[PDB]
Amino acid sequence: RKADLTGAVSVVKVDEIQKQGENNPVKALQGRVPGMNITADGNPSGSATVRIRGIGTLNNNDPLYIIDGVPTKAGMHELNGNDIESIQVLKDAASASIYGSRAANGVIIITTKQGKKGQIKINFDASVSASMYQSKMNVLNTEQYGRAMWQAYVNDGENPNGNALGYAYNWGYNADGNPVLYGMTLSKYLDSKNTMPVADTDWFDEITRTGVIQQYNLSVSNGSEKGSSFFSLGYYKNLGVIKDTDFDRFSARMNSDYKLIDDILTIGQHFTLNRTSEVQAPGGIIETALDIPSAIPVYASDGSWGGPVGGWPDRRNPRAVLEYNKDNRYTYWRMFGDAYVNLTPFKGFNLRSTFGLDYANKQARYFTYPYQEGTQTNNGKSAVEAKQEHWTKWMWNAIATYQLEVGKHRGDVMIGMELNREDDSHFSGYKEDFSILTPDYMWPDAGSGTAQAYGAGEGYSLVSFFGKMNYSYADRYLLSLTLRRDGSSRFGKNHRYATFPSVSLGWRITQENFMKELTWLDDLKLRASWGQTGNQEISNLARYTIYAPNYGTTDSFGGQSYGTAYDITGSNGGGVLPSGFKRNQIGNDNIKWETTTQTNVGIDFSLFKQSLYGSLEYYYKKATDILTEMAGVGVLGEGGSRWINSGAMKNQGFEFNLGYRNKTAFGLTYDLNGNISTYRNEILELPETVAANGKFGGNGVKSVVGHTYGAQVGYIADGIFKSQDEVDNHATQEGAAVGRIRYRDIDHNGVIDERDQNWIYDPTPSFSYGLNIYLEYKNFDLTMFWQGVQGVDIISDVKKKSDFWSASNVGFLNKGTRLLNAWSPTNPNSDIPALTRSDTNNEQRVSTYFVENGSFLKLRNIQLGYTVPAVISKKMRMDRLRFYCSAQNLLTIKSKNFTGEDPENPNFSYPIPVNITFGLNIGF
Amino acid sequence: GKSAVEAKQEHWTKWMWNAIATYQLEVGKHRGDVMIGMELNREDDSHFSGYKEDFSILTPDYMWPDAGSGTAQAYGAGEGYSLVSFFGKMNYSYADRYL
Amino acid sequence: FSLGYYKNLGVIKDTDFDRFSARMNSDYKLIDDILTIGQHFTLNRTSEVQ
Amino acid sequence: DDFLDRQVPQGIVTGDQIASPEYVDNLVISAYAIWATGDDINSSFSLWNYDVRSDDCYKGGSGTEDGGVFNALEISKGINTTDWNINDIWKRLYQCITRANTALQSLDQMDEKTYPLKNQRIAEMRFLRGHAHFMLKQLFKKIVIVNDENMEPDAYNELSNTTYTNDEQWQKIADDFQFAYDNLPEVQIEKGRPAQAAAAAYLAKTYLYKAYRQDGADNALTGINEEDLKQVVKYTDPLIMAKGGYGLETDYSMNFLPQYENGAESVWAIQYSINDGTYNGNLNWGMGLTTPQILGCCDFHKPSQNLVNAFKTDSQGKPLFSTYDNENYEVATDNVDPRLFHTVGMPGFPYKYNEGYIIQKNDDWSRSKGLYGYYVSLKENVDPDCDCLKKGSYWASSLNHIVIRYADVLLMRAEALIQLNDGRITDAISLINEVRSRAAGSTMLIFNYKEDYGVNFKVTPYDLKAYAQDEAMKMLKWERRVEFGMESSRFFDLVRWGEAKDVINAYYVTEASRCSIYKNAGFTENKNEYLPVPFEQISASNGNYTQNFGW
Ligand SMILES: OC[C@H]1O[C@@](CO)(OC[C@H]2O[C@@](CO)(OC[C@H]3O[C@@](CO)(OC[C@H]4O[C@@](CO)(OC[C@H]5O[C@@](CO[C@]6(CO)O[C@H](CO)[C@@H](O)[C@@H]6O)(OC[C@H]6O[C@](O)(CO)[C@@H](O)[C@@H]6O)[C@@H](O)[C@@H]5O)[C@@H](O)[C@@H]4O)[C@@H](O)[C@@H]3O)[C@@H](O)[C@@H]2O)[C@@H](O)[C@@H]1O
Ligand SMILES: OC[C@H]1O[C@@](CO)(OC[C@H]2O[C@@](CO)(OC[C@H]3O[C@@](CO)(OC[C@H]4O[C@](O)(CO)[C@@H](O)[C@@H]4O)[C@@H](O)[C@@H]3O)[C@@H](O)[C@@H]2O)[C@@H](O)[C@@H]1O
Ligand SMILES: [Mg+2]
Ligand SMILES: [Mg+2]
Repeated sequence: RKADLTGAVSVVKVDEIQKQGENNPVKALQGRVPGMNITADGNPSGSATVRIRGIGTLNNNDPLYIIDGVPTKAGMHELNGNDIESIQVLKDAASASIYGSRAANGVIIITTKQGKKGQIKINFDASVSASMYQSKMNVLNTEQYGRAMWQAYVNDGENPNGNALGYAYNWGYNADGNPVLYGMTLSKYLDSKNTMPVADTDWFDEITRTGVIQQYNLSVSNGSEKGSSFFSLGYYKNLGVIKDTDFDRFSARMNSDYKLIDDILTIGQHFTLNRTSEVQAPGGIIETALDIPSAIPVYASDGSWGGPVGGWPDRRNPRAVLEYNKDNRYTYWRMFGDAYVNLTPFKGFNLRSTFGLDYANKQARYFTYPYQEGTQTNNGKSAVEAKQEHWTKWMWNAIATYQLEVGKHRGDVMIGMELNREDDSHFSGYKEDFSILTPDYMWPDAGSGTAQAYGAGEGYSLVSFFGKMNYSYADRYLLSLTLRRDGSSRFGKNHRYATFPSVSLGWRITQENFMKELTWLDDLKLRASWGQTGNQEISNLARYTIYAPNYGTTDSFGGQSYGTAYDITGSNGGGVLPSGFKRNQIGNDNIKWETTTQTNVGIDFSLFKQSLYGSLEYYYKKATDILTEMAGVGVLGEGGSRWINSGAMKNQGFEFNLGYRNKTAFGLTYDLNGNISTYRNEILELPETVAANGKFGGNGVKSVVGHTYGAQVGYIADGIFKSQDEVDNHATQEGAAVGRIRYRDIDHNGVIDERDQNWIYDPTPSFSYGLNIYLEYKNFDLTMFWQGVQGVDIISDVKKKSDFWSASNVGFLNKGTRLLNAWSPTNPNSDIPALTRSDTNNEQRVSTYFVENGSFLKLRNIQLGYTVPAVISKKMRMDRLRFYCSAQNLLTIKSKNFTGEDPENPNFSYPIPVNITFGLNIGF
Repeated sequence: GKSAVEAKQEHWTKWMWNAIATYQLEVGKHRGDVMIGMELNREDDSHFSGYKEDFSILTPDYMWPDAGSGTAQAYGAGEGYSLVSFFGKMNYSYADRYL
Repeated sequence: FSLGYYKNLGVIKDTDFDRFSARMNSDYKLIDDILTIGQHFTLNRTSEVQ
Repeated sequence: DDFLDRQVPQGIVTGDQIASPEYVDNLVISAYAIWATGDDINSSFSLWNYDVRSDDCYKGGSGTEDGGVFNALEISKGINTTDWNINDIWKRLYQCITRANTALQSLDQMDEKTYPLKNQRIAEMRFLRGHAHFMLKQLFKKIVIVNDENMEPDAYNELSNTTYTNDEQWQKIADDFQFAYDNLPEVQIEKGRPAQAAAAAYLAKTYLYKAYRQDGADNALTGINEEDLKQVVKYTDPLIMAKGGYGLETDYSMNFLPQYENGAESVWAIQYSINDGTYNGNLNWGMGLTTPQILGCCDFHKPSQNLVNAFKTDSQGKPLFSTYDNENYEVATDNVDPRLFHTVGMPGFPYKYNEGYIIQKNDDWSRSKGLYGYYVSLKENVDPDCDCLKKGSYWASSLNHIVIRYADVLLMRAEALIQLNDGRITDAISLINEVRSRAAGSTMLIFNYKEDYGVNFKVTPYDLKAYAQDEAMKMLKWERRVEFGMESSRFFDLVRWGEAKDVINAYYVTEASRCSIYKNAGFTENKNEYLPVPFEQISASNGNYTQNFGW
């Protein structure tokens, strides 16, 4: 049962959602909804990025979740998703407009479990899972690193014995004169102090482990004619594959409703409390682990943490970083409550007053221990940072609804007034100069150094007046008209309020009398919708020219703190220096709402006695007057960024969902759910400065206007130079040599320069598809979900340090194993460029070499279960007893062009592990 | 001309677990209740505050630690305790007259 | 289910205390009165100038 | 309906309140703070990152890939207009200009009687804006002259770099210095605020740069203006400098030591402070990359062997004008100018006059494993035990960066007198002799080097006699080279003199033998002596910015 019946509505089967056993219900529906992209890195929390109907705006694209009628934008990883009864996604502007003013990026409706009338039930779910690392990046060992360094040295013509890294090479020349390596030897200690012995260390294995996930839920519901109630307690814990990273969550949900005065009066409430404690991996931990060479031992001779010495590259120990970061635990309390009252003066009139509250508390204590890893140290810096953050959102809604059933005409008229208020604040203290260096002793009162205080606050408000009219004729013709008047505190008084209309039409062809003989065609409906929605998801202080007294107490990297504090006297400090103000941004009083117009056409069909159902959708989204933050022209200096309505986004998309469920003669019930979606995005208008800096694409070389959002311009790599004759024949370029990347001459001017660039990267897949198979046979239920993406290109940063030697910010870094298969006179059948120590050809530039085919098809979740027969369960008095074993991310298929692994996450972010889970469900 | 802001945060967290086993008998005129119980209590308290000075506008909206331009101070402490209890209660009633 | 609001302005100027309160209590009896599961919860928000 | 108006911005000041008279002084401080907090490791206002193009120093780091754009700039090959460093320095200098313009706009709306020091603050703001404009002009020939504080932001889109010609742009830059000199006080109680003498000296520098005309589409010198030289001579008079109490220090190293900050020779410097209440102090984060490998990381701005050979002198105490670079300097057999040990830290010698740290040719001192040599600059570095050095993820100190030195004033006066060619050449010779005599007596910390490492110090002033114009010019050029080593002024001087191409090509040819980094190095006649206008700026301002010649 769709709650709109005339728009693009996707209904998610919650039974399959809980089968995957994911903490975040959103992450479970990664590819089960057409026109919906869910990206998850794989960290222990269920945090993920959601994109509905592609990218339709230049500001934040987070969709507006709605739970029990309360809107929000926070992630669902911090909420208990196991007590969800129904999930509805509103991807159409006309359908989602009536649910709030923040429906620009789509609306997701989440309904919590409620006690069913006339029965009382309980459900206890237990789940234990083991997560194993699968995308183990292959890196060179000590011998492989030495061989690669020797190959680079001999390719560059330098003496390999002058590496000054403890490597002694016994090598010679073959008959053809190509250098050949016979053997290598290493000094026992990398330094002259004999404190860092050489060893073969698997850093990826050292920093990874086998995580343990435990989930325990207990829900009870009780219904009655005078009311109903529901109480759920949930516990979740996930240990990440990366060491010293974990996330656990307690959840308590209480829902109830009461009917008084012979069903005239109703009072209901839905409340939930969550407590999530998490230790997160440090930024770029995978990058640090990959960069550090395997020759560095984990522990030194004296038992201290190992580190680079002498000429080894300046890379911190990933294991020591994880050990020091294990105490950076943050606690998050989530408060999601709602109380509603409903009154019915007569049969057709309803008045609902609803109050919703969302209170978020975050407390963190970050520690900075003194470390000395060889030549890497922080000069004995020890510090504590105690941070507190508060978020408070409250919403009040007044709804008046009238329904009439006169003749064959059904008419619903609803009006509503909504008020939203959000207030955010944060403050933190910083202390230094500790002695014991333990979490127990590291408190700000126990410090003896410089102390700093930080603190900020902000907020906004929303006012909405909405009206919805629905007309139904003969249960065959449906018309919907809605109007919205929305205002926000982020705009000036002149442009505070804006009006948004939406219209929807629907015709049930199967209800027409001219096809009564079509018994096979059970149902057929054609619907269209044209709607307008408003977007204002911008900075709260957007229309004000912001001047702030940035003294310079905030930590900055590279010294570009831009603080305002100068020793005008010239006493080299010693006190409070004079301060001032700096401009953060230039205000603009002409900013207004961003108008997104959505046109949707849908065909819903159901054939063979409601067995073969499906829907086909075509949508066109056009966003104009987009509030974009343009940067300064260059001479305007600091604070030149300002918000302006100079954007234009276009999205043309197709979606197709199909489902076929049927039994079998011998007792097998098979249900197949197929889904496919495609979309094309385009940028039509953009400010000149934004197109020049290339923040939305183009890399600052060409304007992204007229091209897909996120498209990147780069060079074209036409293979590599296999001979000097090839170098001479090709157009002249800087750094051209044998074994180097050959760049195509686009304009045929005879020289390779900055103008030989074209559009090479397009982050738009050809189509994303999903397939869910459910089989029931003799109390055995098997679930199998496949998700695939075809026609998508990906930029691989791992390739930059796996296909080249010394292609990073620093040299002598550890590289990938496939680097051993580089081009050489001995091995001419290779496409990887020859190893070198100097990047004369400048191979770090953006080109088609780093663009790979991201197409993949992976088994997201497979589950085999056994249900106890009813007679045994009744003998044990149990209503239901089930067991199941599942595998998540067990198998995947990638393209041959993709040289790396894990096409979903081809970057240095958190890896995606394989989960093996065993679970039980009891229905006492 | 001293202007300053002090932002203080305090947290208290107490959790208790109780396991109770009770048996009742009504034999003859003798009523007997025997109850045993195990209780665990844990309290953890913490607080931290930041102090900033040298403000100009001198209004609550402007008085924030990031907006200050003077000496800043940080204070912070934490403590806690735990309790373990094993208790037993026996009640005997004779003729509803002797307790 | 109970919802309460209280506000008191003191006789001394610029001193006040207000409090919002929300209490939810419930109990369920399952398996022919053998099993019982109950909960009592309350949330309070008091803002005060002393 | 006050629901949408109850909440107000928190912790910030609106644009209509920043013009109030009680904040203008604070804004003045802002215009100074950008010169100490608005510089990055890869973009410093000393312009040492872009000075690697000259023959004074190489680029440090692990290798060529460490700062690839800077390596391309050093080799003058493979330079693209879409370079992040060029746009970064452009944006930072225009941010400084914007702060100065905001301060000027706030100051211009004040009554003279209410604010007696209005003229002095306006002069200081104009001096800062002119300094930023001069640095942009040195970096880029075609720059936008933003000298209108009462200009709306939208009109900034109509600004163009071709509104004024080269001479007109130089005059516009010099007008601010003229106003500052006419308005700044003779003596400033606060060392941070520039004085009248500093404004006069910097105006003389601007007029000297204006004298070497670069008219025409190309970047070739088209003559020497006599009026500009006369203006330089007028504004470099010793009476003006003596009015402010500025003179040469008794020791050279006193100009680069924390114990003697804000000295007589420190005409104007950026005040860097420590323990000042910020996160790590207003340290010189632009020199963070220049710290040696003995501190753990960085090791950039490594002086070249060419400069060391230049510091070598003959038995007569004069620099070797033709045979200095034929052979490497020998500590035991070759006479050396004492200024070398105050500029370049050679291996086998104490680091920053510290006996406990001796520079060695190993991996503990060079991060490039000998690719970029083993020499370490000492002017911008400090003693590890100074207690003025702090670790804020980059080793930076509180040593002041002296923008204008009295030796620079004397050498500019000598240059003007020599190029005038109307007599008074003996005055320039006397100034050079005074500089050489100051160098000779700068041995208060390196006197034991004679009895500890066999170092022979032999420098003598030039004889007072008639000298030809070319001979005096060559002697002045050599004095400038041996005086401002590692001071980030060699490339600008070469560009101004018009002989940058030949000198850079000869340096590349000479150093290709001992350094492979210059194997493919090449300098274009009219392309590589000026940084190109960033492509992002040109794209943003369509039809307004014109790229430099040769790009
Ligand atoms: O190229 C990427 C993007 O950078 C852009 C942005 O527009 O411009 C460059 C941009 O970057 C800055 C940063 O302030 O300078 C970087 C620039 O500076 C160079 C010399 O020109 O190197 C200087 C020295 O820096 C060192 C430290 O001694 O390392 C810097 C190097 O390390 C980083 C992060 O690197 C990774 C990323 O995760 O983390 C580890 C450790 O480096 C590596 O595996 C990864 O490469 O930061 C250092 C980290 O150290 C920590 O302590 C660990 O937590 C943290 O404090 C930091 O996160 C980066 O800053 C940098 O990559 C040393 O290696 C060098 O000698 C040159 O190498 C480098 O390019 C800034 O000045 C400039 O504006 C664009 O070009 C582009 O889009
Ligand atoms: O700095 C970017 C980099 O660091 C993170 C934290 O690892 O962001 C830093 C700041 O992000 C904040 C601000 O909201 O929260 C993000 C983290 O806190 C969590 C706790 O549940 O989320 C809080 C709350 O805000 C969202 O993140 C945004 O709406 C919601 O997802 C969520 O409901 C947690 O999910 C985030 O890790 C703040 O806490 C940090 O100071 C990362 O976000 C980023 O990678
Ligand atoms: Mg070309
Ligand atoms: Mg100082």
